[PDB]
Amino acid sequence: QSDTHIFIIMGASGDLAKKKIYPTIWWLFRDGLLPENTFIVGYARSRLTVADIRKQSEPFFKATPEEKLKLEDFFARNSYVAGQYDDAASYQRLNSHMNALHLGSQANRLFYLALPPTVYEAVTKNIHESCMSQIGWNRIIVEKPFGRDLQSSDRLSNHISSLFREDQIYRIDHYLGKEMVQNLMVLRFANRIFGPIWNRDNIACVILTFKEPFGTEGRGGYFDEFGIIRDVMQNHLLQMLCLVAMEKPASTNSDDVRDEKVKVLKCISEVQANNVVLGQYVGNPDGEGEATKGYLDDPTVPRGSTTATFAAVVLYVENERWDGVPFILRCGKALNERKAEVRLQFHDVAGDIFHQQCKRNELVIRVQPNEAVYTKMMTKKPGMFFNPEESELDLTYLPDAYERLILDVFCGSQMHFVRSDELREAWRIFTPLLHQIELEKPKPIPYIYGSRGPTEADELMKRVGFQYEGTYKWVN
Amino acid sequence: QSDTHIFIIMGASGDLAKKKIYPTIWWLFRDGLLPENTFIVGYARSRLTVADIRKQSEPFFKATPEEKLKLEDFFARNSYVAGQYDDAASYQRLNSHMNALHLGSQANRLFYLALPPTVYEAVTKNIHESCMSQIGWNRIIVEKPFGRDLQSSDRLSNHISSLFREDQIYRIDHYLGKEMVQNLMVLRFANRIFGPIWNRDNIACVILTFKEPFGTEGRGGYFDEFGIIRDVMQNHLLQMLCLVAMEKPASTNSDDVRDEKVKVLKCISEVQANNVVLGQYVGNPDGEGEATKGYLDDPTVPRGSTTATFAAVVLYVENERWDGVPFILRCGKALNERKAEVRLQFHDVAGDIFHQQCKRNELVIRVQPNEAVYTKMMTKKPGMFFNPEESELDLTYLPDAYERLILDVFCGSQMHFVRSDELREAWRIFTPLLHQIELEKPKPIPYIYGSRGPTEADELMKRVGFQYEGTYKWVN
Amino acid sequence: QSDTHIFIIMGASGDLAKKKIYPTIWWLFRDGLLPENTFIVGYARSRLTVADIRKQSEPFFKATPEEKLKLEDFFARNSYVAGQYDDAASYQRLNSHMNALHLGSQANRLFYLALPPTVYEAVTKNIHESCMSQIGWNRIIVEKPFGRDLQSSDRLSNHISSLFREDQIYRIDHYLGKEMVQNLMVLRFANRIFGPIWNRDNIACVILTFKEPFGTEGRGGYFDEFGIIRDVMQNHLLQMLCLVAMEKPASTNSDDVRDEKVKVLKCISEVQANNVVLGQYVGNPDGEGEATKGYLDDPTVPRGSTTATFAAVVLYVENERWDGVPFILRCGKALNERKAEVRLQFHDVAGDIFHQQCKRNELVIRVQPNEAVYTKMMTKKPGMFFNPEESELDLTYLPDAYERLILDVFCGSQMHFVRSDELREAWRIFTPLLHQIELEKPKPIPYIYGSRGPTEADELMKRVGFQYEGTYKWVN
Amino acid sequence: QSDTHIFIIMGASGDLAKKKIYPTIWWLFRDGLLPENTFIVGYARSRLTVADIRKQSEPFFKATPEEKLKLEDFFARNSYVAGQYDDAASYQRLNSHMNALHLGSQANRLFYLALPPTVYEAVTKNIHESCMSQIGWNRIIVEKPFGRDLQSSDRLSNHISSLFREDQIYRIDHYLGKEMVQNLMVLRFANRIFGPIWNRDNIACVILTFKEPFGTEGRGGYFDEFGIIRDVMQNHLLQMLCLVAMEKPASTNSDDVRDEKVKVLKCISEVQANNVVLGQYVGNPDGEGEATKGYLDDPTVPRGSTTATFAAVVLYVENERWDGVPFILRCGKALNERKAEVRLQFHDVAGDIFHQQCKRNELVIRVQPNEAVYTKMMTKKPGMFFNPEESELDLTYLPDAYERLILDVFCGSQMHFVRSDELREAWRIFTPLLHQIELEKPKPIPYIYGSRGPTEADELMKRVGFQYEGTYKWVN
Ligand SMILES: NC(=O)c1ccc[n+]([C@@H]2O[C@H](COP(=O)([O-])OP(=O)(O)OC[C@H]3O[C@@H](n4cnc5c(N)ncnc54)[C@H](OP(=O)(O)O)[C@@H]3O)[C@@H](O)[C@H]2O)c1
Ligand SMILES: NC(=O)c1ccc[n+]([C@@H]2O[C@H](COP(=O)([O-])OP(=O)(O)OC[C@H]3O[C@@H](n4cnc5c(N)ncnc54)[C@H](OP(=O)(O)O)[C@@H]3O)[C@@H](O)[C@H]2O)c1
Ligand SMILES: NC(=O)c1ccc[n+]([C@@H]2O[C@H](COP(=O)([O-])OP(=O)(O)OC[C@H]3O[C@@H](n4cnc5c(N)ncnc54)[C@H](OP(=O)(O)O)[C@@H]3O)[C@@H](O)[C@H]2O)c1
Repeated sequence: QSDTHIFIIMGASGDLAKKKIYPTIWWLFRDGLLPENTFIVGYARSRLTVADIRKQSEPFFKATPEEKLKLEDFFARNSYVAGQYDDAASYQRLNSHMNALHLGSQANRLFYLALPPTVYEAVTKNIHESCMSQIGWNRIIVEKPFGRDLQSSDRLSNHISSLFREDQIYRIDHYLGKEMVQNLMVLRFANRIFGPIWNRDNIACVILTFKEPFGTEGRGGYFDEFGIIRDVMQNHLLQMLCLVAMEKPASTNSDDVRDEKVKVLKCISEVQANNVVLGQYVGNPDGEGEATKGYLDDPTVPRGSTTATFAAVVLYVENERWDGVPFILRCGKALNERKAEVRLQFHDVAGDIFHQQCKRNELVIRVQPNEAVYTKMMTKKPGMFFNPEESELDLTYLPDAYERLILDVFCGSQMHFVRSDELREAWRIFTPLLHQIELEKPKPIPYIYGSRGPTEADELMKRVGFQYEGTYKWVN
Repeated sequence: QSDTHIFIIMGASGDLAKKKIYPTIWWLFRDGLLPENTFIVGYARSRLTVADIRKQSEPFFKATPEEKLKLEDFFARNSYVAGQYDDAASYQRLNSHMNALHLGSQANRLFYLALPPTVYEAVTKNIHESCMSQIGWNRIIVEKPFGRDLQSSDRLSNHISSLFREDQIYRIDHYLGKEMVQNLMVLRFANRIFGPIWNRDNIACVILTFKEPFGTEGRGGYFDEFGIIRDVMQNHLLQMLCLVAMEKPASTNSDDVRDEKVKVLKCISEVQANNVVLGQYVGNPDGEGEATKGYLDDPTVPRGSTTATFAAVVLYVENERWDGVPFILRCGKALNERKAEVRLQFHDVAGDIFHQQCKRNELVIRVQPNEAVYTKMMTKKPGMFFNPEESELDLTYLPDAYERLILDVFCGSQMHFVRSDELREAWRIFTPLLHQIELEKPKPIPYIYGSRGPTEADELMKRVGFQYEGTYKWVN
Repeated sequence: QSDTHIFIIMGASGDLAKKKIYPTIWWLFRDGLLPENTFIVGYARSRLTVADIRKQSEPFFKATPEEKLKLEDFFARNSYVAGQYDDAASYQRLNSHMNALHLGSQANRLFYLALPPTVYEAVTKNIHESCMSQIGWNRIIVEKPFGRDLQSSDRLSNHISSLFREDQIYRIDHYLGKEMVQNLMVLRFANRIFGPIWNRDNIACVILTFKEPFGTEGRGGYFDEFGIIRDVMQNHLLQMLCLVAMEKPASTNSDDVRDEKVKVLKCISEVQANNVVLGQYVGNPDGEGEATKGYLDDPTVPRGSTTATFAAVVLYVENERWDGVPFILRCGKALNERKAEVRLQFHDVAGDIFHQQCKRNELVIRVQPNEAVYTKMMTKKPGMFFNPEESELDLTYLPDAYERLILDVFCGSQMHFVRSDELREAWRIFTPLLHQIELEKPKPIPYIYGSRGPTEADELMKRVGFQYEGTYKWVN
Repeated sequence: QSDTHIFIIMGASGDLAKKKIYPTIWWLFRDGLLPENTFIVGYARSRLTVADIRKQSEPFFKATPEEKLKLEDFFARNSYVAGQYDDAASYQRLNSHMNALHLGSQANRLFYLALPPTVYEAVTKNIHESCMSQIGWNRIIVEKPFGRDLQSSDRLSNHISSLFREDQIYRIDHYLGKEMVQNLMVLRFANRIFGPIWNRDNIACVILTFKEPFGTEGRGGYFDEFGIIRDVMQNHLLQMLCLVAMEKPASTNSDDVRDEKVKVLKCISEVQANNVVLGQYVGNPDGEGEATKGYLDDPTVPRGSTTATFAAVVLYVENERWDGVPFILRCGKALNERKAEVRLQFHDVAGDIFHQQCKRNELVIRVQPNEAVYTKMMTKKPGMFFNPEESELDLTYLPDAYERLILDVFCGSQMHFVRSDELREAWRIFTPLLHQIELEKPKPIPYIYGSRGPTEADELMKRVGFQYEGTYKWVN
């Protein structure tokens, strides 16, 4: 026997709904991954119909002629309820319509909050007042931003926690669903070869990279209020750091894994400005098309903006495993490439017998693009003398990340979602730096659209212990 | 200023000379790797000329039309001296002819002894008596067999050492010149990633393999007096064990490396018969051609022979690094493939959190064929659940071994040559077992030409701690 | 400015109150360790006065003539309220009397529950209804037993947690306040010398001992319903195991330490009967006085009792640090001595060069009696030959445990108190074994009053890997 | 059956003979430690008799009335032969007298060379010409100095090795016979607790100390030609370093142990002057008696002498175990105390949770005086808060060193004697510094008789990584 589920999309008229949520639920229904009795209920202020949602989402549905019957079966279970986000009568009508569905009283209710955070308090409070199922479970999906600093995020989290349990709150982060990011735990904890070296005695530095080759591309005003740190560092690179640095969990249960992640975060001190390099991209006169416009060339960006589109920060995990190992978090927009990557550079071999010709070993876990795991190491040069040369061992070798995250919410797996204590630790790490940046308005270092970013970032990486050589040559 | 060298080939009328030594010296001269003033002097009882040696060796010379001028310049420096191996007048004529060469008194003398060991004592004694240079160095190349047990090898080694210093004796082993075998030291000692796990705390077992797909192929009588242990185990697999197990040398000087090798050998106890599996191949009735003949089907093999063409022995290195780790030496003829390989199987990960789905990590160093280094490890299965699957990191990417060994003798590098103490340790490890085999004449386990050998070998490997799974699937 | 405190002793007419709680609070007041404004309020059904409590407790007060003025100042702040444990009017009178005290509305209320657990639900529920301070904090001290199995303890813990937060509940364990037990964390985590060896690669087995030289001594009927496992193993030895085995906490905050303890407990599987040895002491005919009576010789013990007065169980911590290391928990009554002790026996040295003369190293942390830390190790025998002999490095060198525990409740430090999740993990480890014991009624192995207990316990320790030698000689 | 032995003392008229060698052989004969058939033969230019040797040595014999019969039995086996050290007739008479003894042709001959090194070449050459036994073994005991630099020591060693095998040469060092020095190997290699931490990952620095509280005390002229480095550092502290730093030998055979020692020495680079602090003691005006005279106050010391009576040098063992760990060698005369000591200071604990209150662990092996092994570590302060305090684990608990060294020469054990390669490595480490000192004549830093020496030595120790605290309080 299988229970019925109601997927309540609140804010279904928004861009996020039609472009990502409705197509994702459609793909999950197409492959039979959803529970059989799944009803999708929209909820927004705009007066639309299921026909309107179909019309605005089918270009993103990737709907091919073959499964048109399944398409019209999908919107058969779809429905819409118009109402306001702070009007109790609208929530009463929403609850009645959910109860008007087949087996709507014992159904599991999954609320996806595709709304700006400005209405999150009211939406969550009203959902807890009137739209909570008395038999099935009730889980809410919350989207970023989760506040802008420690205080505002703490306010929002305390409000949501005052109504919902931690097992009901799913703060969705699309990177925690990516294949390499989830493979990190198997790589670290299923293998003997990576166990004894994964510590400060063998690792010189850890580099976590998130590069984008495109700038703000028109919507620079929305980016201006947050900046690169809040946008990327505070969530993506910090989750990456937690996965890289965490102790082995007692089990693969979500609670144990998130316990280990928050335990790592609690061992990190607040970031100091001397360990931070900020940059803001400028236009490329030799660039072609969109690369010629700088961050300030966007009309929506306020004039004189000091918002950083690039950041390189050094964190330290002050515990037994990691003491003294710099964790370099590097992210930026309008850079030379797209790349999300974990790099461990190992210490020199103690007692070198090859006359300083050896290079530091490196383990690279490239999350994207073209997922790869390779370790740069030394091998004998084919020849006559005893000279090592750099080589590498390369790892050789379905629903996407968002689909699997939604499936996880369906199955109640919370390992790939940000816990409240994890969020608060993340905000406390970066809040003094964010306040200093907002207060002093330091001028970011300009860098040209399509470059690697400020050179001061490379200087900072070199200063904290990373050594780039440039002698490693690789051919596919 | 460069010194002149005399390459004295004694036994130049033999098969080894014409088929390997003369072509190798030819190839070294062709590429200008030899010293400019190098004279090759043959010496044997048969009355031949340089024309005869050219005629019998040119099919093996791989002489192409282009370098015929260099060919005739090569035999210009060639010469021959007929004489007996125990006649002092013949050695006087050899010395006079060497002195009759240009700068023949201050030349470096390199004596390759391409003779059966039965005359080694007389040849070395006479060389030391009359043909030793008073200005340049004198180095002798000695070929296997180096005795048949501890006592005979000790006799021969004591006689040679009574006349020559260790820096003058080059016991040539063609496997110590192979690329992967020499890459073992760089792989172990130039890389941080292989350092902390290369010990008993992480390695469950070490497997050293030497397989040949062909049998004795006609000359079974010569093999009958030695057997597979003396043929392969006592030198090839034992050198492989020394390279795998040795501590890091103080430097890359030959003396330090061979010191580490003999230090490893001294920590090995004598082999017991319960850790030995012996086999002798039989014919394959479904085989095609030469595979249908068994070891005893060779007319040159004495009837009722119990000579083993296969052996699997377990050794233990009783020291701090390796205590309790079984070293499985596996070699055999007429097997299913050609392969020389080093396999390290690592222990299970302690505190498994993946519900016993993990497989033991393995590091494989395949010396031949198709040199490869790969490590079998666990990675997340592309899917939805948290299941690891077996994968592997693969290493991705000139004069041959004999040429480089001869070049090493020219440059005086002795690290790829068996030292006397190393030879004596090797013989003391295996001599009780060899005496037991010769005394009791145990019947070897038959196995069909072209198979993997006796099943008792797999039982022994499983008993000492190796676990084969068969679930690892690999595709190129 | 310092807040006022009310120490509410409920069940003040009981033996525990007059013999331990009132004297402990008296000694804390004598040395000025309590807050200056501290009022002690008794509460029980028996109609007594402060004079009666003084009369029944002064023999235990250790009151010397010098501080009689402080004695009569102490009972000046003392008061008593008679009432029933489930009568709301009595709790109203208690609350009014607390409010009738000076600054009784903003005072911090500390409820020591010196009552049998049968009334704990009613007492806690009524305290939460009516006697909870609205300004100061409210903390309750709960005494053992904390249930009798997983189910009943879970019932009681869920009821208490339904009214009080974890930061308000103090489950008091007098052993967590002992000096060596608290020194375990400093010894493990403040010292480099004990860090790298505190793992499965170096430790062969861990022995946790709790021996008493006296039997049930008259009150055998009370012991009969619980047994040695519930009495000692489930709390004392398990807390000792958690301290020995835990990972390093993120900090010395109580929450981090108890998180590490519960993380250790979660990695322990349920005990199997084959890893359990049970004993029940019999009388000693050669004993003198009380040693001649067996466990069943007590008239209060039901006839045919199979209650175990001795237990030796082996636990395993299935995690990365401890996998395969047996944890031997050994406790018993009427044994040959009093002793609480932690013993780590280390593995043999790998690659022994002293011809098997070496003994396993041992680290001993004796909690009581005569607190000591010593490590048994090998030293050269004073003589001529190269023979090691066993020696040892000995560690060389205030309010008692209950006083410091009560002070901890005053300061709000919860590190030495059992958390709810820790309690439920402890109960789930032992509950199947306890149910099997109460169901099958296995006959315990008799052992004579004053001996070391059953020999089967020594057999079990030897079987799981501990090796006793008896060659270690020590003189003071 | 036991062989006869001849103890030939050459230079028997010297102070060393009568004061140390004759009494030591007397004590060995008194306790029956020598072989039963042992004959002591003196040899010197001065014309003395056995009565004269008895008269000049009995005050040092410690001869008590009880064993006067054994005394006169001892000189019954004593004899003397007068002769010159370069006259062949004298050695012929010595050989004839040895043959004139009972079983003097098959006796084992033990030559103690109690002569200044100026005659060593002649004495050894003549002994090898005429006084070598043809049946028994022949071993020579050689005393320091073993040259003054690399070249002179190499000359002397090449001369002695040209006549004697390494198994015949016993370069006696009285410190290698001391109890703690020999206990170093058992402490390091018989114990698990000292194994995994004995490396660069755990040890911050190694301090080797040799302090004397007395100056040159009259014979300053003899000290002037050598200095403190040659006197103490080049042998005592370097042997101590080898024992501390060496890898585990394959066995306790002398050859394996000395192989490990020379392997350590080969990994040490030549000392640089910036890692050297030199001092020369001056008189103490507040001193009493001999402490008031400085090094230059000795009339036998040449005026303007720059000879160092104190030295503190830092060495580095560039290998896998020790890379980057400073080895501080500290020795000096006229200091505040007598002390020979090995101190290992360990690194800070990684991830400190005790708010920087922890001190570095230390392992101290005091060779003399009052042999002790103790480890300074952190323990909980008896009190209320979580503060560690420094404490220590103390180790708690026959022929002397020279007697056991002579016995070792009798039994042929060479582990406590300097091998030739070890001597040459020791000289090559210090020779550039010694030549620089002799060439530039740097002025040593004055320090007062009875102090700890120059403060620059403490500055150097602090600079290379040792941290002295002064907060460690110890009471017996
Ligand atoms: N390619 C190979 O066959 C090969 C491979 C690996 C190792 N080896 C080793 O290298 C050595 C060279 O042997 P080989 O292959 O050259 O065999 P071989 O051809 O029989 O010996 C070479 C020459 O030695 C002389 N000779 C043969 N038997 C003799 C005897 N009883 N007394 C004195 N002289 C004798 C002969 O020259 P004269 O008649 O002119 O005197 C013969 O031409 C062997 O010990 C073998 O174990 C050989
Ligand atoms: N020293 C110790 O004995 C000791 C040691 C360790 C742990 N503990 C634990 O601490 C708790 C305190 O027990 P205790 O030693 O004080 O025993 P107790 O003296 O029998 O109990 C204390 C008081 O509780 C009241 N009481 C007793 N039985 C009751 C019942 N059935 N219903 C309601 N009230 C009852 C009585 O006061 P009124 O008659 O005035 O109501 C009695 O004076 C126990 O649960 C025990 O397990 C005690
Ligand atoms: N106790 C110590 O003094 C002591 C301590 C440690 C090491 N050592 C070392 O042990 C060796 C023994 O020296 P020692 O203390 O015995 O000094 P020593 O008494 O001067 O020398 C011993 C004997 O050697 C002979 N001799 C002295 N100078 C000579 C010369 N220039 N040429 C030939 N023969 C000479 C003398 O005997 P004849 O006059 O009869 O020939 C003298 O009695 C020394 O090299 C010293 O470095 C000595």
